[PDB]
Amino acid sequence: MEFAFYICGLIAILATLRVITHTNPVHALLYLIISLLAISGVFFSLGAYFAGALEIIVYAGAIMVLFVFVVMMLNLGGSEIEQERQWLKPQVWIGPAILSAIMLVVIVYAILGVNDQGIDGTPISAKAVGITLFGPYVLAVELASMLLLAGLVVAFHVGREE
Amino acid sequence: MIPLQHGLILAAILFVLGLTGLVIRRNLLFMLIGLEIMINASALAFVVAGSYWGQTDGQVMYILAISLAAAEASIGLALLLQLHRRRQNLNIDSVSEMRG
Amino acid sequence: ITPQNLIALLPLLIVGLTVVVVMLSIAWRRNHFLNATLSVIGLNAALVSLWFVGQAGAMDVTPLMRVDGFAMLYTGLVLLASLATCTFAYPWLEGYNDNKDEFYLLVLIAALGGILLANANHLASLFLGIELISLPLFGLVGYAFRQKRSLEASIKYTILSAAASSFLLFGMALVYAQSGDLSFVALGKNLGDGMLNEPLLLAGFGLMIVGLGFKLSLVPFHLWTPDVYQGAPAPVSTFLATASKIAIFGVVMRLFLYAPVGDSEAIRVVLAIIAFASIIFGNLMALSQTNIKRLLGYSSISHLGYLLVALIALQTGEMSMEAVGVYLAGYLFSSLGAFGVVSLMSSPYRGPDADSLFSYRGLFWHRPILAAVMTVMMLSLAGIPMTLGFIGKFYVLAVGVQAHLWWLVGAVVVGSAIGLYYYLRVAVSLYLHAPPSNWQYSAGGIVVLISALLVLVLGVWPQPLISIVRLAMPLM
Amino acid sequence: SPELIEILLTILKAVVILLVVVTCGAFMSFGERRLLGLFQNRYGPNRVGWGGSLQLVADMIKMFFKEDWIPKFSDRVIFTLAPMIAFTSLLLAFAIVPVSPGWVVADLNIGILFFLMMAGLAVYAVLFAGWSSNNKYSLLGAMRASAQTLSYEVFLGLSLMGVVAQAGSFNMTDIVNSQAHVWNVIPQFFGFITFAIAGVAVCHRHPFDADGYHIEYSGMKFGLFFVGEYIGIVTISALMVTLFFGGWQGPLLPPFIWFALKTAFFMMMFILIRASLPRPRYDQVMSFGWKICLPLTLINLLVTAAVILWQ
Amino acid sequence: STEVIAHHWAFAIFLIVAIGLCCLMLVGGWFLGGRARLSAKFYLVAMFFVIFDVEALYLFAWSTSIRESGWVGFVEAAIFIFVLLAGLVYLVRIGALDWTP
Ligand SMILES: CCCCCCCCCCCCCCCCCC(=O)OC[C@H](COP(=O)(O)OCCN)OC(=O)CCCCCCCCCCCCCCCCC
Ligand SMILES: CCCCCCCCCCCCCCCCCC(=O)OC[C@H](COP(=O)(O)OCCN)OC(=O)CCCCCCCCCCCCCCCCC
Ligand SMILES: CCCCCCCCCCCCCCCCCC(=O)OC[C@H](COP(=O)(O)OCCN)OC(=O)CCCCCCCCCCCCCCCCC
Ligand SMILES: CCCCCCCCCCCCCCCCCCCC
Ligand SMILES: CCCCCCCCCCCCCCCCCCCC
Repeated sequence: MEFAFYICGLIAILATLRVITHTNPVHALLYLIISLLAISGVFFSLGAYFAGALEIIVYAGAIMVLFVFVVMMLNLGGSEIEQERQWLKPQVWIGPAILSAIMLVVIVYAILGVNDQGIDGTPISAKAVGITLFGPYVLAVELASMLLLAGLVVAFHVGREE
Repeated sequence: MIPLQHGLILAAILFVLGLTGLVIRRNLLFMLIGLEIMINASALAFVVAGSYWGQTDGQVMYILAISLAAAEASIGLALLLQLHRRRQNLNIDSVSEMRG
Repeated sequence: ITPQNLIALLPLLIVGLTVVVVMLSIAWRRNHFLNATLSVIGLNAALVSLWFVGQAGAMDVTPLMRVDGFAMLYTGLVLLASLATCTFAYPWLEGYNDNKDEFYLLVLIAALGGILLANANHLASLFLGIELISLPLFGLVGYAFRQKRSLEASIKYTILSAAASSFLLFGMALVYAQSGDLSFVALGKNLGDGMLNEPLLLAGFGLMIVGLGFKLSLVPFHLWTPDVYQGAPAPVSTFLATASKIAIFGVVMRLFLYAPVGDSEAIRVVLAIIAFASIIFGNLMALSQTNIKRLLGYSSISHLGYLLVALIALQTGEMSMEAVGVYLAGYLFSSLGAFGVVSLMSSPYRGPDADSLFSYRGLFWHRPILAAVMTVMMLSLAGIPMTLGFIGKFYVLAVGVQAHLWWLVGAVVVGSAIGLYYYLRVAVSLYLHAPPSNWQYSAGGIVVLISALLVLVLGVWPQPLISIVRLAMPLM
Repeated sequence: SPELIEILLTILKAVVILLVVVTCGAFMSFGERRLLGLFQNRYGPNRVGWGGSLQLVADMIKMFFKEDWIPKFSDRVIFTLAPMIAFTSLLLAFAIVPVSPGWVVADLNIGILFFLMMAGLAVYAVLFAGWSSNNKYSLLGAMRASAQTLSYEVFLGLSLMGVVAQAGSFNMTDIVNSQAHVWNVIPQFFGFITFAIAGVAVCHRHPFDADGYHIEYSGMKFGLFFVGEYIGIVTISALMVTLFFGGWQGPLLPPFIWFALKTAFFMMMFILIRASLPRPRYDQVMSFGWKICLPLTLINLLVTAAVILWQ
Repeated sequence: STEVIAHHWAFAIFLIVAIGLCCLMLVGGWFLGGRARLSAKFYLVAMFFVIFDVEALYLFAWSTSIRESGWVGFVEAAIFIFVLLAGLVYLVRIGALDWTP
C-alpha cells in the first residue's frame, strides 16, 4: 500500500523532471507516459481502482498517443532550438524555477496544517463510481458529453488541411 | 495508512513542475506537455482528496478533469499543427505581433 | 428526480437540443442561413422558456444545480449576449470562405456553459461551466485560424486558459481536501469558533481566484485581454467580453454568497487589492490606445474591477447583489453595443490577409447612427449620468460607501476621471474628419440601436431595471 | 506453515500459466504454419523432428545466433523498446483469465479493465517501431497501422461492455459464473462479433495487416515481435472463451479440458480466418471500424440495458 | 488475508517473470552470434479515438451498475448515447471519418 505509493510518487516526480528539461520530443513523451503509469500506480495504492484503470486507458492510452502522433507527423528534431538549448542555461530558467519553488513552498505550508486521519485505502469500486455518476451527478455526465463534443468540433475545425 | 498531506504534496510538486516546463520552453509542444502535466496533477489531487474521505466524488472529478484534459490536448495540438503549417516553426516568441 | 425539476431545466435542455438539431442539420447540408436561424430560434426559445422556469418557482435541481430568480436573471443575460453574438456573426461569417456553420454550434455550447454557471451550486458544476464556456471560445477566438492575429489570439487564450483551468482545478481539489464536500454551502462549514481562515481552504480559494480572475481579466491576470480581444473575431470579442465575464462573475457572486469562507477577512483584503489594481491599471493602460479592441479590453479590466468592488461589500451590505445585477445589465448593454459597432464595421470578413482595423475617426460623416450609438456607449462605459452605466457606477459607489470601502471609492473616482479622458477621446474622434446592404447587417444595426436606446432610457429612467433586478432573489 | 505453502503453490500456478502461454504462442506459430499447410492442400513443416515439433526450436536458435543489428543513424532506446511492448502488453493481459476453479493469476476487481489498459499500451509498439527506424516508408506504414488500431480499439471496450452489463461486474470469475445457463454468444451476439473483429484488428492479424514498420528489425527483435503477436492471439482467444463461452463450464469433462478445447477451437478459427479471408483496403477497414461497429456496440449496450431492466 | 496476498504475490511474480523473460531474450539476442510530412488525417483519427474513448469510459462506469441505477439511469445514458451517435453522424457526413475524399 504505502510502499507502492511512495515508489510510484517518486517515479512520477523523476519522470516529470526528465520531461520538462529534455530536448528530444519523443523521449520527453516517453518519460511523460512513464509518469502517467506511476500516477496510475498511485491511484491503485489509494483504492481508486477506476481512476488507475482510467489513467492507463485514457491518459497514457489515448492522450499521449495523440501527442506521439503529432510529434511523429511534424518530424520535430529541434529546428534551431536543439542547436540553441536556451532552456538549459541557468540565466534563462533561474527565474521560473525559484518562482515555482516559492509557489510550491507556500502550497506545502498550506497543506502541512490540516486534519489528517490517514487514507484508509479501502477500494472504491467502479460500480459505486457508476452509481454516483448516474445518481447525484447526471447533469455532470450530460454536460461532459457536450464538453467533449465541443472539443471534437473545435479540434476538427482547426486541424484540417485544405 | 497513507497520509493525505503526502498525496497533496506530490500533486503540488507535479503541478509546479508542469508550470516550470510551461514557462521555460519556447517550443509550443513542450508548453502543451506542461499543461498536460499540470492538469494531471490537479486530477491526482482530486483523487487523493476523494480517497481520503471515502467518497466517489474524487474519482468523478477525476473523470471530469481527464475529459477536460482530452479536449484541451486535442485543441492545443490542432493549434500547434496550424502554427507549424503557417509559419514552419514552433517558436512561441515569434507569435508576438499584437502588443501595446 | 421530479418532473418539476425537469421544468427547472428547460434552458439547459433547449440549448442542448438546439446543439443536437443544428449539428444534425449541418450533417444533412451546410446551409449558413438555415443553421444560423435554427441557432437563434433555439436561443430565443430558451429566453422565452425562462418565463416557464419562473412560473416553476425555485428549487435545488441536483446536489449540483440550484435554480432561483438569481439564476434566471443570469441566464437571461447570457442568452441575450449569445443572441447578439449570432446576429453580429452572420454578416461577419458571410465573408468567411471556410465552413461558416461550426461557429453557431460553438456559440450554442458556450451559451450552455453560461447557463450552467448561472445555475451552478457546486464545485463540479462550476468547473464544468468554466470549461464549457472556455473550449468553444478556443474554437471561436481562432475560428479564422488562417489570419495571423486570430491564430495568435487563439494560441494565447488556449494556453493561458488551460493554465488557469489547472490552477482552478488544483484549488478546488485543496478545498475538497479540507472540506469533504463540493457543495458551495459546506465550504467552511466544518470549521467554526473563529477558525474560518484555515490555510488550505484559503490557498485553494487563492488558486481558484487565480483561475477566475484570469477569466474575469483581473489584474495581474489581465495581460491576455487586449491581445485576445484584438485578435479574436469581432462577434467573438463581443461574446467573450459580455457572456464569459457575466456568467463567471455570477457564479463567483454565488460562491462568495453561500460559502462560509466568503466572510474571511484575508480573501476580502486580497480581492480589494485586486479590484484597486484592476480599476487603476485598466484605466491607465487605455489612455494612449488608438485601437478600439485593446482599449475595450482595458475598459473591461476596469469595469470588472468596479464589479469586484461591488462583490467585496457582499456580507456587510444588503444591496450588493442588486448592485451587481444592475451593473451587469448596464455593462451587458454597453459592451454589446460597443463591440457590435466594431463588429458591423468589421463585417463582412475580408480575409486572413487584409487588415481589420476599425478606424473610428470620422465615422459620423459616412455612418452617423452607428457613430451616435458608439458615443452613447462611450458615455455609458464612462459612467456619465443619462446612461445606465452611471446607474451601475452609482450602485457600486453606494455599496462602497455603505460598507465604508473608502480606498475602493477613491479608486472608482480616479479611474473614472482617467476613463473620461480616453472614452471622450474616442467619442470626439468619432466626429472628427478622416482622410452590408442585406437585412442581417440591418438587424445588427437594429440590435446596437436598441441597446443604445435601452441604456439611454434606463439612464434617464432606471426604475424598471431596478425593480426587475430586485425581483430576482436567491435561496438564502 | 500452510500459508507459506499456499503462497508458493499459487506462485507456481502463475508461473506454470505464464510458461504454458509463452510456449503456446511459439508452438502455435509453428502450428499456424502447419495449419496453413493443412488449409492450403499441403503439409507445412513436417520434417524437423517428429512431425516438425523441433522446427520452432530451430527458428529460435537461428534468431538467437543471428547478428544483432541496429540502424546507425537511429534511436536505440525506442528501437529496442518497441518489441518489448509488443510482447509484454498482451502477455500481461493474459493474467486475468480464469482457466479453471482454483487456477487464476490475478482475480482482479477490474479484470477487463486491465485488458483494455494492456491494449492501449500495446499501440506504442507499432508507433515506436515506425519512428525509431529512421525510415520514411516504415514511419508511414506504422502511422497507418496505428490509426487502424485506434479505429478498432475505440469499440473493443463497448463490445465487451455488453457482457459486463449483463454480468454487473468487471470481474472475470463473476462473468463466467454468469454463464452457468446461457453463454453470451447468444444474447451478446453483436458483442461477440465486434469483440472478434476488434481482437483480430488490434493484434494486426489477417485481414487487418510506405513499406512495413518491421523491415529494419532482425534477429531476436523480429522474434519478439512475432512471438508477441502469437501470444496476443492466445490471450485474445482465452478472453473470448472466458467472456462468451462460459470459460471452464462443461457437463462431463474436467473444467480445464473444456477451457482448453474452446481456446484451441478459437485459435484454429483464427488461423482459418487468416487462410480464407481477403485483405480489404485501408479506407474500407477504417470505415467498417467506425461507421458500422461503433454504433453497433452502442446500440447493443442500449438494447442490452433495456432488456435487463425489463426484468 | 491469505488468498488475497497469495494472489498479489502471484501477480507480482507474473509481472517480473514476463518482463525479465523479454529482457533476457533480447540480452541473449545481443550476446550470441558473430558480427560482420504526413497528412492531418492521422491527427484527426487519433483525436476522434481520444474523444470517443473518454465517452466510452462514461459508458464503462454506467455498465457495471445497471440494476442499481433504475430506469432513470437508462434514460440519462440514452441521451448520452444519442449525443454520441449525433456526433458520429456529424463526423461521418462531413468527411471527417473518411480516409479518402
Ligand atoms: C523495487 C525498487 C524500485 C525499482 C525501480 C522501479 C520499479 C517499479 C516500481 C513501481 C511499481 C511497483 C511498486 C511496488 C508494488 C509491490 C506490490 C505491493 O506493494 O502491493 C501492495 C498493494 C496490494 O494491494 P492491497 O490489497 O491494498 O494491499 C495492501 C496491504 N494489504 O498494491 C497496491 O495497492 C497497488 C500496487 C501498485 C500498483 C500496480 C503497479 C503499478 C506499476 C507502475 C509502473 C510505473 C512505471 C515504471 C517505470 C520503470 C522505469 C523508470
Ligand atoms: C486643489 C486640491 C484639492 C481638490 C482636488 C479636486 C480634484 C478634482 C478636480 C480637479 C481635477 C484636476 C485634473 C487635472 C488634469 C485634467 C486633464 C488634463 O489636463 O488633460 C489634458 C491632457 C491632454 O492634453 P495635452 O497636454 O495636449 O496631452 C497630449 C496627449 N497626448 O491629458 C493628459 O495628458 C492625460 C489626462 C489623464 C486623465 C486626467 C488625470 C486624472 C488624474 C486623477 C484626477 C482625480 C483627482 C486626483 C487628485 C488631484 C490633485 C489634488
Ligand atoms: C518496461 C517496463 C514498464 C513497467 C512494467 C511494470 C513495472 C513494475 C513491475 C512490478 C509490479 C509488481 C506487481 C504490483 C502489485 C500487483 C498486485 C496489485 O496491484 O494488487 C493491488 C490491486 C488488488 O485489487 P483486487 O485484487 O482487485 O481487489 C482486492 C484488494 N485487495 O490490484 C490492482 O490494483 C491491479 C491493477 C494494477 C496492475 C498493474 C500491472 C502493471 C501495469 C503496467 C504494465 C506496463 C507495460 C509496459 C509498458 C507499456 C508501454 C509504455
Ligand atoms: C448625454 C446623453 C447622450 C446625448 C447625445 C450624444 C450624441 C448623440 C449623437 C447626436 C447627433 C450628433 C450630430 C453631431 C454633428 C456635429 C457637426 C459638427 C460640425 C462642425
Ligand atoms: C491456451 C490455454 C493456456 C492455459 C494455461 C494454463 C494451464 C493451466 C493447467 C491447469 C490444469 C489443472 C486444472 C485444475 C484441475 C482440473 C482438471 C484436471 C484434469 C487435467
